[PDB]
Amino acid sequence: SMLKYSTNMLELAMPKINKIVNGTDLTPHYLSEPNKEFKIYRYNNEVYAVRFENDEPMDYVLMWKSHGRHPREFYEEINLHIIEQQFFLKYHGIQEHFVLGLWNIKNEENVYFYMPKINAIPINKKIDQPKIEEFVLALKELNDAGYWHPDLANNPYHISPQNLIATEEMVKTIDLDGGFRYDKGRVDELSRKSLVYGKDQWLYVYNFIYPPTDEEDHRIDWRVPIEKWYENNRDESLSDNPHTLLRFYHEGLISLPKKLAHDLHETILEE
Repeated sequence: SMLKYSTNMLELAMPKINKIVNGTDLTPHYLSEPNKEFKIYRYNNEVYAVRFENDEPMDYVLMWKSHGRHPREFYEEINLHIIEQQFFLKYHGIQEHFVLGLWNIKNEENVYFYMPKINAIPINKKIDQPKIEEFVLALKELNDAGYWHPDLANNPYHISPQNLIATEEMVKTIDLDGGFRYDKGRVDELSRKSLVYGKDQWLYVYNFIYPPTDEEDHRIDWRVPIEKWYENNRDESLSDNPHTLLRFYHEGLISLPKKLAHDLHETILEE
């Protein structure tokens, strides 16, 4: 009985990676036959990417919970980028804040991007503020790396509140059609602008939620001072100019997450 209880706990302590790779193999839906670095499995209604090296499973990441003429290889290269994004986020400790899908390439005549679904509720400013701050800082970490959400805050004048949700543990963002955006090297003005907006995306989300107010308690149109500064500092983001970010903050023109203001000040203190 203590015996039987020790036998149950032992079965449960089996390393999870071994259980995952004996699940349903979904790899042909997302990667082609001769690829040998990743396999994709569904284990107990959850879909995982597993990294391999010489037939041995090395690492795994949980991607989601289950319920225009390009070649298939074009989309498979994107999927390999997304899978590497998942592991990159895991070892930055922020992967759980993002619900990312993949291009389904099973049928060459019906290639489609699966946007994973979730059981979750909309966020609420008063109740969820600690989780909101935690998510916004995770998004800034992603933005700092040069990646951004394609439909959350395209610029200071755009917001998609429906793509933020809360579970009972945390706030996540969803519905990234085609995955993260990033710099592809184009030099037209719109791409130059989008790069700046992508670096500062987290700031737009935060000030949408917690907009600053003036001496009369009216909402400040924080978008105007920011857009004016972008105009006079082309190809420059506030996130890459922390001293300017903090000056806007202390003038009351933008809000910042408490921990970010703390950390930026402590860094400047020690330099």
